[PDB]
Amino acid sequence: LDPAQWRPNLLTSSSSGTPPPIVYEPYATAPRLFGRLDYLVDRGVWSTN
Amino acid sequence: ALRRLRRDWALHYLNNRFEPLFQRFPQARAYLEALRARLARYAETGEPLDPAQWRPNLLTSSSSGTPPPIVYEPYATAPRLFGRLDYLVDRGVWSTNVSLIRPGAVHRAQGGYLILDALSLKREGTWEAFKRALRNGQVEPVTEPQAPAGLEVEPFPIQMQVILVGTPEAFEGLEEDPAFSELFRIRAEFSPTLP
Amino acid sequence: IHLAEAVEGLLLEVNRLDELFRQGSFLREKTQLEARFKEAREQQLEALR
Amino acid sequence: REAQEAGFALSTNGERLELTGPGPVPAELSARLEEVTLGSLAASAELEV
Repeated sequence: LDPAQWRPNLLTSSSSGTPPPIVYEPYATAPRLFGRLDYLVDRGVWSTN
Repeated sequence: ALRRLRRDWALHYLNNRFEPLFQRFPQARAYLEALRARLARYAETGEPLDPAQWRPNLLTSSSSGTPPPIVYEPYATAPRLFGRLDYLVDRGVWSTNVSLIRPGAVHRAQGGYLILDALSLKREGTWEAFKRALRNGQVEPVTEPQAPAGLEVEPFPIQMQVILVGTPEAFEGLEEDPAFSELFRIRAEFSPTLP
Repeated sequence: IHLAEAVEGLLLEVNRLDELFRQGSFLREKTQLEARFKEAREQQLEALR
Repeated sequence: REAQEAGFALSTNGERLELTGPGPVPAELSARLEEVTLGSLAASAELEV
């Protein structure tokens, strides 16, 4: 069993609603907007989870 | 519950060791508490602990602050401005850590002056990234594009003041962007002739 | 430099973190927990018996 | 001295210590043993430094 395949990836914590989540992204790029899928290189093979 | 004890006991010990550290190091609350959490997780789950991934990486030092840190960077490229993320290859695996983060021109000009050549910024195409770093505090070591695992560098407040130097034509291609006039507002013009 | 030295000492303290898992107080607590859980399991065993 | 006042024999075994005596030790004595042992091994950390 590989644990790394079966953990819940926390994305962000909840707010009280005041102050509400205010995310300013002056650098509008795809990796910083939609998120990133980084990989691990095992013996020349790229793997993700 | 045995694992939970191998965690509560560790935290109860580490609080007494950590207290002088917080007393003398008030500005490093987050790093010290993160190291505490990492030690607790190591005690509980038994996961390996990497010494290189948890160490304060000195970027630059200060001696007397007189003269201030005067960093002249004529080759204003991204690795030499923002810094480098050099990696270690172990068994064909690209790995990085905090101790493998390298200083740039910005990282050693803090509390001082960063002198750049405007035409150098134009040639290398780092003017946009430099403008973003100056405005939003977005300084981050360049990551080369065949290493998938990088580091999420947090925005860093900029306490430097950048003094661009260049021929007037080298600024004709830069004053078009209104953000240049927003950022750089002191025009130290040298008269081409003296009386 | 003081921070680096303190962090190196803290990293070296993993050995004493391991040592406190065999401290007399720790061993006493572990034995008490084991005795309580075995008491519950023995109660269940006696019910089944 | 605290153990003698409470009526238990402190039997050192190294960097680990415990108390010999009739029945379990008092909670205050256990806390004192915990603090003294942790302080002694913190002094051991100062030894390493």
